[PDB]
Amino acid sequence: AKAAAIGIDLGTTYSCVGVFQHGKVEIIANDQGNRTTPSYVAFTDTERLIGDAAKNQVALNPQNTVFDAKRLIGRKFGDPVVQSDMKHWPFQVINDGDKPKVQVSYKGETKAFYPEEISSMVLTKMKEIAEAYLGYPVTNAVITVPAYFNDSQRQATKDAGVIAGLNVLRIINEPTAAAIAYGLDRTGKGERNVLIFDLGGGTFDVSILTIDDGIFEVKATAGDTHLGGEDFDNRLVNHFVEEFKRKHKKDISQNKRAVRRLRTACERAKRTLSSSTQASLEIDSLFEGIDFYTSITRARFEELCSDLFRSTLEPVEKALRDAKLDKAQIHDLVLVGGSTRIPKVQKLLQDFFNGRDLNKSINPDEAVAYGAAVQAAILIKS
Ligand SMILES: NC(=O)N1CCN(c2nc(-c3ccccc3)cs2)CC1
Ligand SMILES: [Mg+2]
Repeated sequence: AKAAAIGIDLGTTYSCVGVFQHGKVEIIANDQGNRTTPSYVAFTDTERLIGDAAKNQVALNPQNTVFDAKRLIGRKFGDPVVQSDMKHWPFQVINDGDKPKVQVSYKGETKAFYPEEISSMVLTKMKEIAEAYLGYPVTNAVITVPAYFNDSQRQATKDAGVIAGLNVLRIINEPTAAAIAYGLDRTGKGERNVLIFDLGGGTFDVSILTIDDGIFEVKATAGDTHLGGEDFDNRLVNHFVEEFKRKHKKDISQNKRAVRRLRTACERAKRTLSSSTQASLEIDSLFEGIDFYTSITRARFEELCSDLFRSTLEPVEKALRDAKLDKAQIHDLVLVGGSTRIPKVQKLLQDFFNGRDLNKSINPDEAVAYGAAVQAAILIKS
């Protein structure tokens, strides 16, 4: 029997693994039934937890639960991005020769890990999710990275794959993987200008690619760091901080424990809106023992975040300028990230593109892994 290769979207907050088998891509769910797995690792006196198990115990173990390794990978410790991010993380980041390492307690001792070691643990979990589905060990993979990652970040991501025991067939960028998922590199002769609009993940990104005889050229990349998934969560947090003020007469904004528990509920409620018109928030003993039970409607979420959705258009206009292309020169518009599922986000982009239709047939939370899986099958078939 021949071994299939997997495609891995190694995400900032969630990772996704796919495998192409017999003409179709299967996005593989993990052992908790989740088609995406938190890019989290936690350490205890006896265990190293990865994915859902690590994320689900973050509230009581914040110093030894690592996340956001993608924000450190391939960077120098003195990078002002690293220094600003360190102020928000509850886990320790140390400087070892101008390279960051995360330091935690694990098995009764202090241990430090390079970002590519934390990402290799996430990769090992993705590998195991695929091996449980396929029933044999998986070692060939295509791993994706953002188009704006430099050579240091791409090489460090490849190193995480090597540490996880994977043969990294290729490192491809996330917008290229999305275009491959839709087969936009297989439309025959003639160039195709593709715009990839990625909203909902760790960072909002707009990229423009030109595909010519199967060859991809990145013409432009634009975005907004304050349009990541966390900024949508924080908008929901501020809204519920005001609701708790009106209902219980207390201001919880300066209580770290209360704000963190509310942020976890908000992030899950936000995602729950993909399958339901209304998501319930049930937080026991949120602040001073007061239970906070509420809900968020899709209608409210859309109005609350209207300005954030509108803030995505200026980066699209800037990417079109950098690429030296008119809106009418774009053949395909591709949606990536959970927020692109919202018909109001789709309407904003469709109207901006003068009525052009958008590609949304592949679940935007899965499109990057879907494309990485297709590319992995193509390289393994070769
Ligand atoms: N950021 C993120 O992951 N999410 C944002 C909030 N969600 C919403 N989905 C909708 C929605 C979905 C399908 C049909 C109509 C409406 C409305 S608000 C889910 C995705
Ligand atoms: Mg992503």
